Amino acid sequence: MSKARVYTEVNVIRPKDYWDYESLIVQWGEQDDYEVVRKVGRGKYSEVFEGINVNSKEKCIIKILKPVKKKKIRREIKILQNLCGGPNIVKLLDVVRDQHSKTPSLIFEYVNSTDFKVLYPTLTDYDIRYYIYELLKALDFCHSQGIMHRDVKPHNVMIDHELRKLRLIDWGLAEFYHPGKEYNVRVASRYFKGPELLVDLQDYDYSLDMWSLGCMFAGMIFRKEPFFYGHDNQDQLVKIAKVLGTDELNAYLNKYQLELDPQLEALVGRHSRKPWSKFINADNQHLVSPEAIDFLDKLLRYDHQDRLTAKEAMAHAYFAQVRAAETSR
Ligand SMILES: [Cl-]
Ligand SMILES: [Cl-]
Repeated sequence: MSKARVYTEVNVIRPKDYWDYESLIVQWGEQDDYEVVRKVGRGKYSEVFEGINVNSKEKCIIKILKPVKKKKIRREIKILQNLCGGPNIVKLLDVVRDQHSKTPSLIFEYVNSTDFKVLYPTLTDYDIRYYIYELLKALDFCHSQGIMHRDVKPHNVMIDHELRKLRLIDWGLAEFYHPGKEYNVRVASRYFKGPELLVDLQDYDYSLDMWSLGCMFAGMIFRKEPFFYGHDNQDQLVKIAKVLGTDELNAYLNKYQLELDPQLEALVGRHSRKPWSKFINADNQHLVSPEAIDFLDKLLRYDHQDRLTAKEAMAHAYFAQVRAAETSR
């Protein structure tokens, strides 16, 4: 079976209580301590509000969970607790539930974000480098803690642009990496699904997040959102194969002893690899450098084992100036 290149044994060496989220005994706080103020966003599994702690008067984020199995809620809480206070990770403060409806809410430290549909079209070259580097800090940290996010996308990256603060949010799809485990492939969101999810390679690992990051990065530097625009999970692989080419897909399927369903094989067809330079135009040229292309190229590989790790990405020349600005302090 496939195994992670890095952080392979993190959860083998940690005690069972670290990763056994199903056994979690949730310590419920006071539902009355937090009041909603205004709605911030919506999702398939929750609605997110700006709130206030009525005692301290501090602002918070209140995430009200739609009905889901207890095991899934315990998974998100356990992971949030295990990552609490890590770099650029959203910070869980409290867990409460309504005593009549039993609906649970997760309480987070407040983040004053700007929606990516407004922010990304105004991001400069340096800000793309800065924010992707900040996101890589979050991914290297959570991966080092034995956790895959499995839903990296612009909506789950809250950026406070005036403070230049970034938080990786919504850990409701995240899982613990266990070497040798076959995971559910119905994770992430369509446009950011790695080829492993689309070809039924279940023994995937942290590198799934690095594919999703590459999709985000491509969307930013080419001003093409989303970059891989599929209309369903099968079409999503078609859109990928029309860019990366089918030769390396076929090699990938052979290496892992996979074959496409005949219905999917007909859709994928045969395609040459398209050079990244084909996506440059006058409107986005100021964001595309040789270094940006090389970095993107090393993220978007069919073979998850060939993708940069978060640490390798941070070391790429594309971030040279960001690292220097950070080193100076
Ligand atoms: Cl799952
Ligand atoms: Cl990594």
